[PDB]
Amino acid sequence: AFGSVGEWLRAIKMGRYEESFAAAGFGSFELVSQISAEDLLRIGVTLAGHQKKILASVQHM
Ligand SMILES: [Cl-]
Repeated sequence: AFGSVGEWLRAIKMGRYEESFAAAGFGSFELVSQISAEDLLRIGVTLAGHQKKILASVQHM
Protein backbone atom coordinates (compact mmCIF):
# COMPACT_ATOMS: atom_id res chain seq x y z
CA ALA A 1 0.00 0.00 0.00
CA PHE A 2 1.07 3.57 -0.77
CA GLY A 3 0.37 6.60 1.45
CA SER A 4 -0.73 8.67 -1.56
CA VAL A 5 -1.03 8.74 -5.39
CA GLY A 6 2.17 10.83 -5.44
CA GLU A 7 4.12 8.13 -3.55
CA TRP A 8 2.85 5.53 -6.02
CA LEU A 9 3.74 7.60 -9.13
CA ARG A 10 7.19 8.33 -7.66
CA ALA A 11 7.72 4.65 -6.81
CA ILE A 12 7.02 3.54 -10.38
CA LYS A 13 9.32 6.32 -11.72
CA MET A 14 6.31 8.26 -12.98
CA GLY A 15 6.73 11.16 -10.52
CA ARG A 16 6.89 13.57 -13.47
CA TYR A 17 3.08 13.22 -13.73
CA GLU A 18 2.25 14.08 -10.05
CA GLU A 19 0.83 17.59 -10.61
CA SER A 20 -1.11 16.55 -13.72
CA PHE A 21 -2.80 13.61 -11.92
CA ALA A 22 -3.69 15.87 -8.99
CA ALA A 23 -5.02 18.75 -11.11
CA ALA A 24 -7.13 16.30 -13.15
CA GLY A 25 -8.72 15.04 -9.92
CA PHE A 26 -7.02 11.64 -9.61
CA GLY A 27 -6.23 11.96 -5.90
CA SER A 28 -7.42 8.57 -4.65
CA PHE A 29 -6.65 4.98 -5.53
CA GLU A 30 -10.38 4.35 -6.01
CA LEU A 31 -10.24 6.67 -9.03
CA VAL A 32 -6.78 5.65 -10.28
CA SER A 33 -7.79 1.94 -10.24
CA GLN A 34 -10.41 2.72 -12.92
CA ILE A 35 -8.03 4.88 -14.99
CA SER A 36 -7.83 4.15 -18.72
CA ALA A 37 -5.48 5.05 -21.61
CA GLU A 38 -7.78 7.93 -22.59
CA ASP A 39 -7.59 9.36 -19.06
CA LEU A 40 -3.77 9.17 -19.15
CA LEU A 41 -3.69 11.00 -22.50
CA ARG A 42 -6.09 13.68 -21.26
CA ILE A 43 -3.90 14.44 -18.25
CA GLY A 44 -0.69 14.59 -20.31
CA VAL A 45 0.93 11.15 -20.37
CA THR A 46 1.69 11.33 -24.11
CA LEU A 47 4.11 8.38 -24.27
CA ALA A 48 2.58 4.94 -24.85
CA GLY A 49 5.41 3.32 -22.85
CA HIS A 50 4.52 5.43 -19.80
CA GLN A 51 0.79 4.71 -20.32
CA LYS A 52 1.56 0.97 -20.43
CA LYS A 53 3.74 1.14 -17.31
CA ILE A 54 1.10 3.09 -15.41
CA LEU A 55 -1.79 0.85 -16.58
CA ALA A 56 0.19 -2.34 -15.80
CA SER A 57 0.85 -0.98 -12.31
CA VAL A 58 -2.83 -0.20 -11.65
CA GLN A 59 -3.93 -3.67 -12.90
CA HIS A 60 -2.52 -4.81 -9.55
CA MET A 61 -5.36 -3.00 -7.71
CL1 LIG B 1 2.97 13.47 -1.62
